Amino acid sequence: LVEKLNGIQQAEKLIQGSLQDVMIREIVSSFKDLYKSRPELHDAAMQSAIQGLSMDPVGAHFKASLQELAKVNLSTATADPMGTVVQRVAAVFQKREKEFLDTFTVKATEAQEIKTIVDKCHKGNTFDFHALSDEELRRLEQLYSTVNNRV
Amino acid sequence: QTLEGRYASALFRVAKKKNQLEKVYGDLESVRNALKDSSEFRLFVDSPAVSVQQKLDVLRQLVNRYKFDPLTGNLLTTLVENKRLPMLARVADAFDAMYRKEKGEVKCLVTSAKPLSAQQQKEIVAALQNRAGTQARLIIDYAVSPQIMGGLVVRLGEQVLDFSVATRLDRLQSQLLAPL
Amino acid sequence: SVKFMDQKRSGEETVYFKKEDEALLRNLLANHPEYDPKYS
Amino acid sequence: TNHGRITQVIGAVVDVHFDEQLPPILNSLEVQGHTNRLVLEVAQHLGENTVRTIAMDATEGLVRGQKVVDTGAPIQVPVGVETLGRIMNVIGEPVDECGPVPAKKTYSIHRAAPLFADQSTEPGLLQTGIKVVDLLAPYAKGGKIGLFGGAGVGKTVLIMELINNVANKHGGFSVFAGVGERTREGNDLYHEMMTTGVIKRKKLEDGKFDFTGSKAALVYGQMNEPPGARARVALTALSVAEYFRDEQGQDVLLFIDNIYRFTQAGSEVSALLGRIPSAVGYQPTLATDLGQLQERITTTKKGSITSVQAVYVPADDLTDPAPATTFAHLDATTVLSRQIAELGIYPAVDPLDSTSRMLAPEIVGQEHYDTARATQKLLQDYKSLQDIIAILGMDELSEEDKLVVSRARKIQRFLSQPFTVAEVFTGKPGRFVELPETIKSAQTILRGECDDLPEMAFYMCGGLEEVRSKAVKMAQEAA
Amino acid sequence: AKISPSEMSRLLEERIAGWKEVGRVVSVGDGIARLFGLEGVQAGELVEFQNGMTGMALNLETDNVGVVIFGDDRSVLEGDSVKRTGRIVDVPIGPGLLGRVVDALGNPIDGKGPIPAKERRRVELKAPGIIPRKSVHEPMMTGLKCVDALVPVGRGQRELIIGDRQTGKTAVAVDAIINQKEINDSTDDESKKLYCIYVAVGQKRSTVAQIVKALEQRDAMKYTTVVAATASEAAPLQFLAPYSGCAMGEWFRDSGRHCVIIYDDLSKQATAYRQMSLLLRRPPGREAYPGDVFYLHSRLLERAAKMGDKSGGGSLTALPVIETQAGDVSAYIPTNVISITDGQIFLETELFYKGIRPAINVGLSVSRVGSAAQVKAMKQVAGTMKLELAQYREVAAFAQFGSDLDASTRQLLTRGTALTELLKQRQYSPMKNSVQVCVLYCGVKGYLDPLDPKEISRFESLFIDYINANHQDILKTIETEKELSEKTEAKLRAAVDEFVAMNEFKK
Ligand SMILES: Nc1ncnc2c1ncn2[C@@H]1O[C@H](COP(=O)(O)OP(=O)(O)OP(=O)(O)O)[C@@H](O)[C@H]1O
Ligand SMILES: Nc1ncnc2c1ncn2[C@@H]1O[C@H](COP(=O)(O)OP(=O)(O)O)[C@@H](O)[C@H]1O
Repeated sequence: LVEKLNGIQQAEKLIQGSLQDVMIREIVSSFKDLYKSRPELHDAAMQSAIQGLSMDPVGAHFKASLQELAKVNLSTATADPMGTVVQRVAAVFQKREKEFLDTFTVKATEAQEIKTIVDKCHKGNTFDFHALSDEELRRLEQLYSTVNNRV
Repeated sequence: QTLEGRYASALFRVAKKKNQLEKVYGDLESVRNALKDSSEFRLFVDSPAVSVQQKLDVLRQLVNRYKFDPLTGNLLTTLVENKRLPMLARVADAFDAMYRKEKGEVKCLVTSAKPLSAQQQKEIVAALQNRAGTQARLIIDYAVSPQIMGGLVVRLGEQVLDFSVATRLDRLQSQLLAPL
Repeated sequence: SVKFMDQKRSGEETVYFKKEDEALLRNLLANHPEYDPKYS
Repeated sequence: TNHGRITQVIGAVVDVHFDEQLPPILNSLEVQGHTNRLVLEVAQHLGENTVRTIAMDATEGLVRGQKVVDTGAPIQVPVGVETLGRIMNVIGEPVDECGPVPAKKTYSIHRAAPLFADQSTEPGLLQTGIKVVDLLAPYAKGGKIGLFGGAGVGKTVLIMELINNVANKHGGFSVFAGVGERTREGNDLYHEMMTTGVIKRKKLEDGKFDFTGSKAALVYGQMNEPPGARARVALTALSVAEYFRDEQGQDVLLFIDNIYRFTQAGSEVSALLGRIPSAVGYQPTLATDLGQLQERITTTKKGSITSVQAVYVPADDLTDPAPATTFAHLDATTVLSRQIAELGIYPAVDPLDSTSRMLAPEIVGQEHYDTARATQKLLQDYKSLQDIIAILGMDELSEEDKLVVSRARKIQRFLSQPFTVAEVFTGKPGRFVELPETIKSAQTILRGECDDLPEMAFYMCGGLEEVRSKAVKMAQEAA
Repeated sequence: AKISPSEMSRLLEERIAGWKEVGRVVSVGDGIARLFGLEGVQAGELVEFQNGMTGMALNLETDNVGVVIFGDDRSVLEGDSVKRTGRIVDVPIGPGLLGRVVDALGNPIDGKGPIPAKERRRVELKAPGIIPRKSVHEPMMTGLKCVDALVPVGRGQRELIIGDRQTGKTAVAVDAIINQKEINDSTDDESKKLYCIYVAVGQKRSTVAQIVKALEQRDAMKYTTVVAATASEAAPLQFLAPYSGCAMGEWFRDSGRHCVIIYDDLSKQATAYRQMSLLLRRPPGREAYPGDVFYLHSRLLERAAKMGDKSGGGSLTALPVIETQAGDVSAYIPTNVISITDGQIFLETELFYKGIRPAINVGLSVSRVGSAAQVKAMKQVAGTMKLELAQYREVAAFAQFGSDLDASTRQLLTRGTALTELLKQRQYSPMKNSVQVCVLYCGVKGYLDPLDPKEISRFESLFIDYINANHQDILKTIETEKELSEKTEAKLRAAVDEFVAMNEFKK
């Protein structure tokens, strides 16, 4: 159990690391696009420097994107190159979380397979014994040795 | 520090004390211009075939035939006595820098492309209220890495204020890649 | 040649005087019984 | 106080600029604005109100333009009976973690030697309890002593035995100076002196200490310290001893460990100070820098300093300039050898390289002089047969030569003896052999009244009684 | 921990708010720069250029400043701006280094992850003084036999390993490292575990990779770290690597734990110092070295120490390594390091090719600490062993000329040959202390004199297997009591008798 918890902690850490990494990369790319697109940001930055010689649009856009991201609920989002930084980052979020849960949890397809094809076909009220079965009982045993050795 | 630094400090000192500043300044400027225009005075200075007596004689004839102070003549006699006449140019440069630094600085500065008279006025007045130095003669330049935001260096070395777009952006990024 | 001669000399002397010390230890207590603790 | 500004920094060398009132050479400067205390000693004047100085502590963390304060005098060390029982640095600071030195006086480590008119005293005999020493190289009470040897021969062990057998009985004081030796060794010496009463530390309820008694002073410039410190720590200890000599009129002992490091720590900075190198890599100012020390180390008509210096000899080469220049400065000499230490003959003293100004018939009688010279003749005769034995063999030697070889081997094995501080290597107990006992036993062995005995009896023994006992024992186990 | 959206973004938003010296390169060449400016530099501090490269300021001259670069000089262009960070050169410390491979500055090169360490430490530091120390009383089990018996090593010692090229220096150190995995697996007491540091100066990356492979193949990396300053790596990194290793080891020394550090090719450090001073125009000494080589090695080796019970009780042992040329130990660097160490372990090619491997010469090799760094059970045997080997070394040279000798001398020769054939060992085959004790008991009490010399190499292994299989309890008793009572003496003798009964050899 201790090794399991060390592994899951490390996975969570690397998840959040990669998350903030991409959140910064994408905010930066978005600003590099918006600056070169819009005429206004140029004179805004000029005025910002002038008043600084005695907020700039870079910090302004950064703070704006962060505030707009902080209340997104990234589970509800769309595909990877979907434009808006939230749609760019939630794809990574969800994909990494799936690659996490598939490695520290059992999959519902693996469950369903045996639950509907193997186990209950034996017997009902108690699921008594197992001689009434094919050779794939051995495969079920292998599934055991996967499941308990991932959980 | 250096040899030319020594002679330049001595000259700036004595010319501030006794004779005048502007006289010796103009004298050094005239000598430097004659050195860079004549193209034979330089060889006369560098060549070793010229005897010390011919050197001093030609130097005194330049003294008399041109608007010339006694301090500069003593400088030239010293440089000849110590075999330092080729350092006349360097000495002159050292003398030149101090006076213009005493009076007013020249500063470098960069943009993307041609700005406007309006923001030029704003830039100069903002840098003037920042300096509180009443004389400022600046430069304009164009380097587009700092995207358009006006970057510069008010020339005193220990103040390079990096008001730029890309620099603040990258610094911010490298800051916010911090852990947690 | 140097360590050779030195070690050969040391070994030869050691063996020779080991033999001689054995002989002297044999013939000591007879000729000097005042040390022999048998008589004390 | 003057004020100066650091101008550049190169290793242990610091060039400083003053606006006015340059300090003389050898004066001390304190750096201001540093983490710990940092002291500089002037060494040169370069001109333009610039000086060049040597740092006592590391220059790491120094800045150009950093400020410097002249003290108006060289490095002044505190002095008195308050330094006793206590450990001190090159700059007088204590490093024993017991409090500050409440000394009522200080001396400059740089002084001038006593002149020729201040003569020495009689060559007093010093009894160490060591046989080869007391016999062939008698130690003087008021003169310099040298222990020359390489690495792994028993120098500091011999010094510890001498301290046990001399300093405790001594009524005067004593000083130890560690010049670039090991810190484990310093700790061991401090612990053994606290054990054996040479130091008497008594902690108090109010957190203070009391070093009453404690007839010893310690000084350390060890390996971890830089040059300038390794160089000046000997001057520091020598001033601490000059205090007791001149004013209190006391008799003093002065042990020094690896004085060679002094010279090394000169050569480490000379080329940075702009000097051209001399021969193999030492400095030009070797003999004068050493003589200004040694001439301050001398007996006068107010007191006496018996000194004992251990001299590292790199690669067992006694032709090196540092030992070559140091042999002339010593009254007594004692050279340790590896060819002898390999035979387990401890102390590994070479009696054909050991000398002494004292070994003369008028000082030690003819019973001693002739005995010593007969022993040396016997050993040289034995050395002049090594090749004949290695080539031909013992079969060729006559019975005269066999008798010579037997007696010389017995003397060789007999001069060995076990020390009290070598219990943790040998396990055997220590011995103190008086000089008349040594002379009696040597006269007996040379006269031939012990040829009947074997050779393994004369090993780690302090007399003839033990030899006869061991021979009896070996004969019993022989039968 | 914390959650990203509601917490971290708010934090960074609160973090971003903020607003409101330098020099220029003047000369460049051979991995060294000369700057004009930066009048407020600490001598020895880190410096940053305008291309990511780093440097260290050493020569604070009046006009210019002398910086040494941690990399190639193609990036510097005689005019580039330069900035000082104010930090003196320092490195991370902790257990995050264990299992990792790093350069001279703590930057990892394994290729797997960053360095998880939060506390840093200055590279060049003041060694600990006379008072916060104590005597050496604990042994450092090397795994070898001749070392553990005749040249013992304690915890707090500084023992030199000096020899020629290709003699078994790295192999000695690797066996010292490998012997510790049992001692560490069979405990969770950090005061008793021994961690390890291997500084490699001048080595090639192929060799360092081979060493890392040999350690991973034996699980001997979870308690070691490595500091590789190879030949392509610049001179300042080669110059800094051993100080970085001592910095990483002072964490153990100060935190109540123990440690061992192996400087490999300690002469490449002096080569690099010569190179630096000669490219900084500093004047040389003898053999073109400077005079500060003694203060180069003293700083480093005086950091090894055994601390007292008030400072935790830790330790830092040192095992420097030196390659001589033609066996010349009359040189400068060997002389300095022999003169500043508590022992010596000489290694020879004549003994390496005669069949003695490890080729340790036990005459020249010494250990000033000695028996105090030795177990009593090992004292009892090793005193007799040293005496017998001294006699054999004295006599064998004369014996080899075909003379005819008595039995009291033939016994000396036989026992010396037996012991010389016992002290041989295979590479990466270290042994426990109890097993060394048992084997040397068999060798000293005369259960190998009649046996043939060539058969001892299998006598040893068969006896080892026998006592490991059927007599582990004797070994556990020796490991615990650390002595040989009469009971264990009798049990061991009986076991040896049973073994010789059960087995048969050529004599
Ligand atoms: N006990 C041993 N048994 C068998 N072979 C050994 C033993 N010890 C060393 N060798 C061999 O000695 C050679 C050198 O190995 P090692 O890595 O120790 O080099 P080194 O002694 O450090 O010298 P260098 O690093 O200069 O090459 C190797 O060929 C090794 O196999
Ligand atoms: N009488 C002795 N008994 C036992 N060991 C001794 C004796 N004399 C010397 N040793 C040797 O002295 C050595 C210590 O040398 P030391 O004086 O500490 O430094 P150095 O090598 O500079 O003289 C020990 O390694 C030890 O082997």
